[PDB]
This record gives sequence, structure tokens and C-alpha cells, in this order.
Amino acid sequence: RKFHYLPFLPSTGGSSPENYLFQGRQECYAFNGTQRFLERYIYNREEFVRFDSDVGEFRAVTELGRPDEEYWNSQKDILEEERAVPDRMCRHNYELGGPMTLQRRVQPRVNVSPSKKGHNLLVCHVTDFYPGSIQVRWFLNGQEETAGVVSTNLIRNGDWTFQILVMLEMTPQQGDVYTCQVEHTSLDSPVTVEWKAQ
Amino acid sequence: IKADHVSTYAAFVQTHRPTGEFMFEFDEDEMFYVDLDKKETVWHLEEFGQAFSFEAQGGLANIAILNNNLNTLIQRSNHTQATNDPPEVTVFPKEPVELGQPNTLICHIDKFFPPVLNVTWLCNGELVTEGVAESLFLPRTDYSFHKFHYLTFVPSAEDFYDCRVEHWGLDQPLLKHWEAQ
Ligand SMILES: *[C@@H]1O[C@H](CO)[C@@H](O)[C@H](O)[C@H]1NC(C)=O
Ligand SMILES: *[C@@H]1O[C@H](CO)[C@@H](O)[C@H](O)[C@H]1NC(C)=O
Ligand SMILES: *[C@H]1O[C@H](CO)[C@@H](O)[C@H](O)[C@H]1NC(C)=O
Repeated sequence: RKFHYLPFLPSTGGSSPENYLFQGRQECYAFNGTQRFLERYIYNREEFVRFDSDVGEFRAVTELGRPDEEYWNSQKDILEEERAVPDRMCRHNYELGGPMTLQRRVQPRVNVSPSKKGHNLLVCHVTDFYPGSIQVRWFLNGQEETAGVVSTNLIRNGDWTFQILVMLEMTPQQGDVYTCQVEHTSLDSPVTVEWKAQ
Repeated sequence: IKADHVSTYAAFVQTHRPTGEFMFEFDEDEMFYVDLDKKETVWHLEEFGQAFSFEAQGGLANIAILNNNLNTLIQRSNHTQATNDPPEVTVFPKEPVELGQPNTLICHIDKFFPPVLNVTWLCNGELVTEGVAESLFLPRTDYSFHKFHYLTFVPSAEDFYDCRVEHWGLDQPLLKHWEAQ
């Protein structure tokens, strides 16, 4: 009912002005109900040592982390507890987090605007969605539109919402119904909105 | 790395400004972190915290552990320091911009190292106080960093914004400009 964690391991040898950083990542990777664990330690951008469940032991990514590897791998209790993580910590958090994380669904808001004179464009602005997997499609009087379209890259707002812009190439006729269409794991029926010029 | 989803505790410790932080990430979005002054777990989204708790001490512990480790490696490296990688900075709205209609400006700062920053907003020259919020120094795959600075505003007709940013990888404090059409 609470997120489990993992104490980091102590390094070996414990017994603009200056700046040093030391980072540690503990990454869980989920595939088909499978779970693979990765514990890395970075000094100042340089990842020096690392544990991969799939390897079963540590590797010295740079000579800088040689002392940790030798120590840690001749330590049976350490190893046995790393190996456990895919099932202890990873499983627990993955399963615990589910509803708010894996089952997170946010309805996108859709929006269609000109932007012309002085080329000619029509932005379909799709804001506020999670997850980031989205399809966005253009229609002129019902019929699809490949040519003249530009998708921005998927842009992470970094508040657990994504944003995206898909503009179309313009040649407004007379009775033109230009429809932007979106699809997402949240809304089952594909939301659409359109535009005319009179 | 052939995965469906990624959950990682990332935490760093450094000798300058941010004495170091500890957090959790789920697919590059940050879930909860531990406020080291306040000694509490802080949940990014309100509904997260109301769903499950997390032991604030555990992060505190690891932060202490990493403080330690830092010193060890300060040794076996004759105190080596990486050089400062400048930030790539963009600014864009949260919602489609429109005539006098409540919105939020986002200042995304990318690809920088180390994570020491001064970031401020300028609205027609003026430094803004109210309306400002911000993410943690987020850790990246490539051991670089990025941050988000948030400002809430109303799209005025003639009216500009610059995102003023200081970091050692620069010397020109860089500001990206921003406005409507
Ligand atoms: C690190 O220590 C060795 C001691 O043998 C020395 O040769 C070298 O000058 C030191 N490196 C730096 C960058 O000071
Ligand atoms: C942040 O601001 C202070 C102002 O006194 C300055 O001394 C410091 O160098 C600044 N840091 C960066 C990284 O620009
Ligand atoms: C995961 O499902 C795949 C099909 O994509 C299959 O090969 C396998 O049975 C599953 N994985 C494992 C490790 O058993």
C-alpha cells in the first residue's frame, strides 16, 4: 500500500567554483509481465558501474568503478538481493502504481485555427492528454489528407500531460468542410472538430 | 532497452546550490519526490498522494548514502570535474493562445550539466513574482538534465515575455522571447 525502495550501496574506499555530482538510478523495465532491473551509478555524467538483472552481476562501465565490481561480486548476500529486485521492488511498485499510472487517462482538448497572409496553414492544436500515444488525422469534405501536413514532435508539458500540433496545407474552395480527427485510449469514439471559410 | 514502461528512482547529490534531490519517475514524468528541508514526500499530482503513501525517510536515507559515496569518488578520481554543458531552451504555451483567455507559459530548459541554475521570467522588462512555478532538476537518460518553468498569464494584444536563464555553460544569460500573432 506504499512504494517500496532500495537503499543504495556504499562505494569502496570510504575508510565557477568546484562542483561534484554523484547520481544513482534504479530503473525498472516492464515487458510482457516480465520485469528487468537496472541499478547504475554515475559520477559527473560518467556512468562507471551498473547492475543488470539480465547479466546477473555488476560491470565496470569505466575503470573508475573497478573497485566496486570486485567487492560487490564477491559478496553473495548483495548479489542475491539484487537478483531479487525484479520481484520484490519492481513488481510491488509496478503493481501498486497501476491505477494512477498505467490506467491514467486524460481526454485531450482539440482546437482549429488559421494563420495566413503577407503559404497558408491550418493548425489542429491538441492539448492536455495522457498517455502520449495519439493519432491525429485530416479530412477535406470527408476524404483523408496526406500531402501538405506537418506533425510537430510529441511535446511533453511535464505535468503528466502532452501536447501536439498537426497543421495542414490550405486551399479553401467554397463549401469546404475541413475536419481534424483525434483518437486516444481515453475517448473510445474518435473526437473531431472542423472549419469552414465563407 | 526493449521495455513497455519505465519506473526509476533517480537521485543525485552535489556540492552546490541544490545540495541534492531524490525522486521517482514513471516514463519520464516525475511522480513523487522527497523535500529534504521539510523532510516529507511531495506528490506531483494531488490524486497520487491520496492513493498511496511513501516513506519519506527512505529517500532521506539514500540521500545520506549518496552524500557519502560522493566523497569516496571525490577520491578515486583526483577530484575530476566535467565541463559545463549549455542549456537548449524553448518556451511555448500550455493551451492554444487566444484573446484575453487564461493560459500558462512553459519554459523548457534542456540538455544541460551540472544542474545549477538561476531562472527568472521577464514580462515587458519586468521580473514576475506571482504566477511562477517550476519542476525539479529532472535527470535524463544521458546524465544531462532538464527543467520546466511555468508562468500563468492572460494573452494581451501587444505584450512580450522573455525567459531569463543563467548557467555556467553560458556567459550570456540566454532569454528565449515569446508572443502571439
Ligand atoms: C592525480 O594523482 C597522481 C599521483 O600519482 C598525479 O600524477 C596527478 O598529478 C593527479 N592528477 C591531477 C589532475 O592532479
Ligand atoms: C545565481 O545567482 C547568483 C546571484 O548572486 C550568482 O552569484 C550565481 O553565480 C548565479 N548562478 C548561476 C549558475 O548563474
Ligand atoms: C511474452 O509474450 C510473448 C509474445 O509476444 C511470448 O513469446 C512469451 O510467451 C512471453 N514471455 C515470456 C518471457 O515467457
